[PDB]
Amino acid sequence: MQVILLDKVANLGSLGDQVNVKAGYARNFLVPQGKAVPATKKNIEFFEARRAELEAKLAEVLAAANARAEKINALETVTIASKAGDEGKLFGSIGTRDIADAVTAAGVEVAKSEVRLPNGVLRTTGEHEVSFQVHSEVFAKVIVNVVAE
Amino acid sequence: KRMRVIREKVDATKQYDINEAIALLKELATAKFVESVDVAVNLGIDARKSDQNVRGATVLPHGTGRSVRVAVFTQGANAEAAKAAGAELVGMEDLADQIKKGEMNFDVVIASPDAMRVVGQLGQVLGPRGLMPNPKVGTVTPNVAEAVKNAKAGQVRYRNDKNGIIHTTIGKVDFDADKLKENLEALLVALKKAKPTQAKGVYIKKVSISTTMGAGVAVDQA
RNA sequence: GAAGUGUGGACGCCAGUCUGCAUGGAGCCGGCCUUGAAAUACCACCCUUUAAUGUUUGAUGUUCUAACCCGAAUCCGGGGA
Repeated sequence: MQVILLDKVANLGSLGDQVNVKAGYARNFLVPQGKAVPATKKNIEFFEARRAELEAKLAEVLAAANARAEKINALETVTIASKAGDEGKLFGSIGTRDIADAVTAAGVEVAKSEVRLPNGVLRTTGEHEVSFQVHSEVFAKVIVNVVAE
Repeated sequence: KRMRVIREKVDATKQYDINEAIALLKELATAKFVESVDVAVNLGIDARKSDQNVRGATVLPHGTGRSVRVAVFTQGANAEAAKAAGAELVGMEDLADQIKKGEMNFDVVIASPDAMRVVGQLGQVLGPRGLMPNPKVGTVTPNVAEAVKNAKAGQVRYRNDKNGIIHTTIGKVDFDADKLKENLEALLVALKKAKPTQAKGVYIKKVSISTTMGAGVAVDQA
């Protein structure tokens, strides 16, 4: 039963992964639950059309984002206050969720996934340069100012 | 190694023509003396069956007469008849050891039917070189005295081994492009005419050229 | 497809030739062409050995995640392949 796995494959598989699975089992589970779609000339022409349309419609949100972020370097700093006292250090740390919620309160809609933060760097009170990941190909950075509270 | 640039020579996939085969047979000498180029081919026959075997002679392009060194193997009084005959080398089955040993200095070998089975056992060495005595070749017969005398009349016998392959010296290594191709065509023509009636399918699955050691060259019999 | 000769060089370890070089005597293509201690030519087999590189498959270890498990009314949280 050649079907197109769209859900679970590698995080996502809404591209075109045709695989022969169990017959009857897929028509009772995979399909009803919305996880895969049969691989039939009209359909392949319809779904593969989404691929072209995806790259065709694509960049307005990226081009506008980059230009929007470039404008931030004109507005500057994003002050964030947190408890501190350990000789410059804080008692805690500003995680990704705190950044996304703080940076958004500034005037930009950014998720936590877009906040590239390998390790909690925000531990001291001062000026830091956080890195962001708008896309696997597009990156950026923001200047944050940790204030002593 | 001694094969590094020898491989750049021919194209294992390409099947060169005869003229090109000899022209390409060239490009492949720069060694020592002059290797007697032979012709190896895979016949589509059944080695086991006798009616399938292929043996004969072909008048290729030198080396006949008093010069030819004859080696006779007989038994009993036949030994004396061979001596008085004029055979340079004479002896019984005992001389089969010195041959098995090394001693190869001899152009042709004649023998009697009574010692053919023991000589046949040691035919693996003389077989390919076409030195093994055979009836049709008029090499084996009671009147050995007449055989050796008749010798020096002028044939490059050919036979297919157990593997089903048959080869024979077309001449030497280089040789003017014209001369070799001239002999290759002759050998092929003599082989096709030797194809057994019962043999079905493609007789010559693949023709080529061979002797001692060298790169590879496939050719078209046509 | 310049190298070979006779007296000169190298990247993993040991020798015949080969290439863009440089040159002479050793001869022109050679080297080639019958010495006990110094010896010969063109398409497949067998140990094929050893070494290096690339690809595929299997097993083990480590890390990351959409599974899965638990807490919560929910959001969500903890854990975690």
